[PDB]
Amino acid sequence: QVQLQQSGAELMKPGASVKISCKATGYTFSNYRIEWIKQRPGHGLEWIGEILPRGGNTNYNEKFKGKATFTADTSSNTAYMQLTSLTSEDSAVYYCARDDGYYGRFAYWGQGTLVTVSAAKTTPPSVYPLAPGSMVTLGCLVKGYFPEPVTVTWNSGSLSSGVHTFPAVLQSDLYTLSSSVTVPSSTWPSETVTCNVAHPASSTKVDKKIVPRDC
Amino acid sequence: MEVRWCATSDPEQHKCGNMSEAFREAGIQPSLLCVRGTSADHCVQLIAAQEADAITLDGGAIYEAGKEHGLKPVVGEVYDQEVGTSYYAVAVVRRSSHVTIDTLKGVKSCHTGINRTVGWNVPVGYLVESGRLSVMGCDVLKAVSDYFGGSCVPGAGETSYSESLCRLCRGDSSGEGVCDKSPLERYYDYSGAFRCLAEGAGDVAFVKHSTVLENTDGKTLPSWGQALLSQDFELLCRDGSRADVTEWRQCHLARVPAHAVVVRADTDGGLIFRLLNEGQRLFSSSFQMFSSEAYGQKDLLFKDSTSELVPIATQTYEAWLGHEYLHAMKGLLCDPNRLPPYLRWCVLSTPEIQKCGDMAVAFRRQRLKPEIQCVSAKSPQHCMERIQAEQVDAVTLSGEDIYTAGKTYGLVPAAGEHYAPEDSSNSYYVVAVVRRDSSHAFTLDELRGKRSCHAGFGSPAGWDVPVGALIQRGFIRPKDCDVLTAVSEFFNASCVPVNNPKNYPSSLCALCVGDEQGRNKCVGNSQERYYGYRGAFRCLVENAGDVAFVRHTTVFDNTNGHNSEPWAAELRSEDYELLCPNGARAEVSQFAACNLAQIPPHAVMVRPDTNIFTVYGLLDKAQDLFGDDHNKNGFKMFDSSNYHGQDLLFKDATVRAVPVGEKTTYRGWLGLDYVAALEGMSS
Amino acid sequence: DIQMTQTTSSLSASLGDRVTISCRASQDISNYLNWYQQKPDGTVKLLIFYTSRLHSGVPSRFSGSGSGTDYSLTISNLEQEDFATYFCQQGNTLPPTFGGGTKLEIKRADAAPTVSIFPPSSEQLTSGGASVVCFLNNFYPKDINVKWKIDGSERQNGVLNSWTDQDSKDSTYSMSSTLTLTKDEYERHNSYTCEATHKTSTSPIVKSFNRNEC
Ligand SMILES: *[C@@H]1O[C@H](CO)[C@@H](O[C@@H]2O[C@H](CO)[C@@H](O)[C@H](O)[C@H]2NC(C)=O)[C@H](O)[C@H]1NC(C)=O
Ligand SMILES: *[C@@H]1O[C@H](CO)[C@@H](O[C@@H]2O[C@H](CO)[C@@H](O)[C@H](O)[C@H]2NC(C)=O)[C@H](O)[C@H]1NC(C)=O
Ligand SMILES: *[C@@H]1O[C@H](CO)[C@@H](O)[C@H](O)[C@H]1NC(C)=O
Ligand SMILES: [Fe+3]
Ligand SMILES: [Mg+2]
Ligand code: NA
Repeated sequence: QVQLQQSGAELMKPGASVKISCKATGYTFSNYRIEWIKQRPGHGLEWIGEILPRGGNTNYNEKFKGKATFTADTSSNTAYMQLTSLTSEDSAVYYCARDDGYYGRFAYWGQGTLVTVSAAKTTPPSVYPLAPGSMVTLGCLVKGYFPEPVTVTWNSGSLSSGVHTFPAVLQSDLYTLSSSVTVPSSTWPSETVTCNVAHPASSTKVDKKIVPRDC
Repeated sequence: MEVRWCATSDPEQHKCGNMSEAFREAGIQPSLLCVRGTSADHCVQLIAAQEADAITLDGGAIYEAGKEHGLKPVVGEVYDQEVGTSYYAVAVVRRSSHVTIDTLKGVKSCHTGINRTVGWNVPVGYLVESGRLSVMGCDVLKAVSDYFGGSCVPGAGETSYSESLCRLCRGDSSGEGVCDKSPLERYYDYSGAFRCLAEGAGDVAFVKHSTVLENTDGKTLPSWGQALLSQDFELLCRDGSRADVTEWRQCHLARVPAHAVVVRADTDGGLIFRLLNEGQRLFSSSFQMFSSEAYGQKDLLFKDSTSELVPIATQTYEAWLGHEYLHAMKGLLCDPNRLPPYLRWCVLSTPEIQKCGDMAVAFRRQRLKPEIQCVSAKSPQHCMERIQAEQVDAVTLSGEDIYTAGKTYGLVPAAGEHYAPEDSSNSYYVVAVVRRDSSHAFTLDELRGKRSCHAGFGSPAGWDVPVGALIQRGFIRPKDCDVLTAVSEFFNASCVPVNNPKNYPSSLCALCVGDEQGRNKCVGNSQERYYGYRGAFRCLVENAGDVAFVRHTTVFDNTNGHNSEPWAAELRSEDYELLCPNGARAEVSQFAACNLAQIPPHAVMVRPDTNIFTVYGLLDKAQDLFGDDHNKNGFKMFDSSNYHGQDLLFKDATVRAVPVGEKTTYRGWLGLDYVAALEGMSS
Repeated sequence: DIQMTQTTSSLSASLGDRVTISCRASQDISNYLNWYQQKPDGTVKLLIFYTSRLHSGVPSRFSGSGSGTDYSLTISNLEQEDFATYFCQQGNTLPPTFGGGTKLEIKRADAAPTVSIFPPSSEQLTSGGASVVCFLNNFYPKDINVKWKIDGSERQNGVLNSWTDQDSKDSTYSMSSTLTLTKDEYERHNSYTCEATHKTSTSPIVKSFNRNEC
């Protein structure tokens, strides 16, 4: 089948530039225009532009002009887009889509490519236990880490139901997240509850046992 | 120098007698006398016999008076300041009838007079082109007597077809002098022909544009015990609809010259105008010259429509009557005794010789003139050389051969082949199909840089017409007649399959795909998947190109289930559009109004001197018996089963032979869109 | 540019329902309107092109309608996989423009939050920091407010909220609101409270703790 596979998530410093790719398979690459769309939370979808790989004809959205540049290598069936002078407003999910040639419809889309613009430096998280002073709810506080993501498990995945891991929020240039688990009162003080936080970007994992507070 | 005016009736004499005394009392010189005649044509002989001096005549009467008696039109009439020295012919029928222009067979008709402008020359002269009346062997009288059920045509008394042409005529208190070209015949002239319609005798009347207002709305002559209203009548338009009497400026059959005072060539011209302008100038007062209701009749001496009488610069019937008038006159008018006894057809094969031989036999056995003779020639081009050399008379030619015949040998079409509405292999429309995309839409003028899908090199619809058209329109501007490089530099990439290439541009093969395994790319045969009109259409749907130049049928035959090849299996025609030369876009089903050019049906080319109406007349009379492929009359003109050949004399696909109408020239027959592309390619 | 406006950014419905999402263009787009579906993993599918034509492979429950400037997409007999965000696009003129999206959310019975407040861990305190986390779990609808009280007096500077999307099993929402301060500001005050206001709560739900108590 037709399939457009995009490059992996990119993480650039502000002012730098990036080159996203989109390799096409399952059809004649030269024939169909390749659209490039930007997605940011609460900003719908924005058409950056398009390129017809046969001859390289491009049409760019005026609001982008300067920032975006498109190329397509018909020998390797890959279309590229470059964004220059990066800013946090460029931090978005970028898709390549294919124009069917009729009704301006994009029948086949890429998986998306996350582009993140940050001046922050790779920092591992600080993990703190959240114990209380029926069912009992426990928690984990993951503070000051960059970049995303971190994966939070309870008892190495054993405890799966009753968990709520929340989306991360930027404290400053580093991220912060929390996760709650709720277990039957019987189970926690008696049998161990540990919080596992993994940060592949810094090659660090830390396990934190939720002990009751000392009196 | 006394001027003896001729009168055609007793009230016309009385008006003339009252005008003479009105003239002398105002001291007008010279004197005016009024010789009485039996008819308008009798009076022209009186003028020839020096027994009378002047008379006002209709165009058709000025024609015959100027030819068979040699009198000149000195002074003419000006009806309106709008129409000037001219008027418009019309065909009129009641509101209580469904008779439109093209439904007159077996219809009762009323005419002003034989060999007369509005009641005969124009109505009949038009019917042979755009109403379909064919005349065989120059017998116009036979044609009209058979067409109309019954007619009143004054002047056709001693004709062969007198019975039919004088059937509706009555005239005179006693019923004497019937069908005479005299005001005696009650249905004579505009007034009488219109009266023929309104008294129920006839169903249609060929009269002037103004004669309905002149005889209705209280202007009806008292003698006609009635008081006809203008809204009880309607005109008939060339389009095919029935308009109202008021919109004659849109609904008329022809603009014809005005009537004129004809006197002898011996007689002074300026003397007649000075006498009449002297009166006309001073009387606009003592005597209303153009009115005639005080004598109980219409149009006496001068037609009541006349506002002013003017001098005429060239005193000849050829100059007074329009050049167009005399041309329609020499075609429709042919001597039914001095026509070439034979019509020599051109044949290019022994089977063609045999079919033509059999055609001559079948026609002759059915007494159809002229007689056919067959002359052999080695090439279609060689036929043209022989036709103009007056050795051969006619031949049927293809679109490309029509151009070479008319432009190089001065030949003209006499009749054309007409194919079935469902047949489109011979005469079809060349179209430019594109995908339905609004955000990426383009016009036939914004084709530069686009990708194009042609059917093949030299393909009429896929290459010859479109490239020819872009050159003439000034978009492809080639250097040193290097057309291949011009188109490969105009379109960014194209697919133009070719056989035996030598310096073929790469761009012209860029979009071609070849075999199912990619081999044989851009080859000039079915091995290339984008070859032919369906291949060129496929080239478009697969987004390889942006425009495909194909036949009007290509999209229908390859969409909506009509092609179950996987590439075309799920196509819907609504996803495609056509680009028009005018800049518009249209649905694929509107090819007739949105095409680059139509490939013309074949046509019979003859010499200009050859009467084209005798040629179509012969073919139409013949096809009435031998046209239908299952006729029982022992000859099939558009079939070739009896011979060791096909498309002999005419394409076997011919359903009917048709008149050229107003496409009387090679350029008009081929069409302007088509000749532009052909000429565009020549350079 | 042509601006496509989508009436509502969020809509709730239950399985088997008939739902109509609607789009509106700044000008007449002559039916050149396409509808797309996006799932939470950022997967995009084309459903309808040119007002009403179904894209091959699309279930017939999806139907398109409209003309001029007003268009709409309808989902009949709603099913599990249909709960996603729906965008509109115009193919009338470049640049192609989209709508803001309309998220279809699962309807369920209103539930109240399960509020839990946690003082700073000793580890964070010995690190010089102090964050007070309060969880508001498994509630419906999504709308809620949190008020942080320190010794009765209101607070708003160090607060930062985070909301989940509908839970896979419960079809509920949860939120975490944490108040981060210096170690020294935390040690200068006694009682700490988080107040939750919801549709169910005719009166707020308060969970508090004393800094001096275990
Ligand atoms: C026709 O082909 C030329 C050359 O292959 C195309 O030129 C490119 O146009 C884009 C902008 O449209 C430029 O940014 C590239 O630099 C051009 N490339 C080259 C190699 O010149 C042209 O766009 C094509 N025209 C159409 C209508 O597709
Ligand atoms: C003027 O017109 C009247 C009307 O027609 C003419 O009168 C007729 O005259 C002829 C003899 O000339 C008579 O036979 C008719 O009986 C008359 N008819 C009427 C109604 O009076 C008159 O003759 C004309 N005048 C001139 C000078 O010719
Ligand atoms: C019409 O004109 C021709 C001219 O040759 C003449 O011979 C013919 O008799 C005319 N028709 C009638 C019936 O007078
Ligand atoms: Fe006349
Ligand atoms: Mg050359
Ligand atoms: Na036939």
